[PDB]
Amino acid sequence: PQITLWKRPLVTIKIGGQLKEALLDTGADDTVIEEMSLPGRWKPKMIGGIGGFIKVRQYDQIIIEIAGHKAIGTVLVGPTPVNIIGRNLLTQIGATLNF
Amino acid sequence: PQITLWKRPLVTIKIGGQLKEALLDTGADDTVIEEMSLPGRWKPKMIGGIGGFIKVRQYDQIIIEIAGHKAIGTVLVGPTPVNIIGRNLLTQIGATLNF
Ligand SMILES: COc1ccc(S(=O)(=O)N(CC(C)C)C[C@@H](O)[C@H](Cc2ccccc2)NC(=O)O[C@H]2C[C@H]3OC(=O)N(c4ccccc4)[C@H]3C2)cc1
Ligand SMILES: [Cl-]
Ligand SMILES: [Cl-]
Ligand SMILES: [Cl-]
Ligand SMILES: [Cl-]
Ligand code: NA
Ligand code: NA
Repeated sequence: PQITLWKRPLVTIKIGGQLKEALLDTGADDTVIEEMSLPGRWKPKMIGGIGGFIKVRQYDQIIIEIAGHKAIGTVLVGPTPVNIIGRNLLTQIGATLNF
Repeated sequence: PQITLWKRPLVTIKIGGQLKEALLDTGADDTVIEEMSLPGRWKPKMIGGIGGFIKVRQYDQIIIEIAGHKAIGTVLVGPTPVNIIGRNLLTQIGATLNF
């Protein structure tokens, strides 16, 4: 689809067998999801932006479905205020900015 | 242009006769830029980022050129790590997200 930006670009994702709402976020290098369980190995990481840093768990090789498009990549899990799909997964669904 | 997301979507902006680098950010409701001098009155605003909330200064009706596209709108000024062009000005320049 072509998404205009009058409203937040929210989509439905499937991750870890669960459906969630997430924001397509071109300004995020990384995908960050609210607290949830994922299978497999993780490591701790600190990420920062406006307001400072949070501690997250880094899960690698996680399959996700984003508005019906499958991808795989790293997912950071922790106390983010909103689920964000960052560039690491937006590339995999072929997302571009057009003007 | 069509901008892929393999790299950060950085562009040059011009505000108060000064060139700056900024991110085209579909996850930002509003435009937020690093401390600088702007004309006119400002109003208080609280914005929430990945690590919590910060206070910024809201300046309305500011002239800003974004990747060569003229916009006139709201600019938030405060302690952001990176200059961010948010949806308020992405809509003005006719940007869409496409996949
Ligand atoms: C109301 O208007 C606004 C309210 C909030 C914002 S926001 O907090 O910037 N944010 C609102 C979303 C959080 C929901 C827009 C969002 O795209 C920001 C934009 C941004 C902010 C600060 C530093 C870098 C990039 N991305 C962002 O938080 O990504 C986090 C996930 C990582 O991906 C990065 O690219 N990060 C990074 C951090 C530091 C330096 C370089 C990269 C890490 C942080 C902007 C506008
Ligand atoms: Cl909205
Ligand atoms: Cl990845
Ligand atoms: Cl591509
Ligand atoms: Cl505006
Ligand atoms: Na893994
Ligand atoms: Na003004």
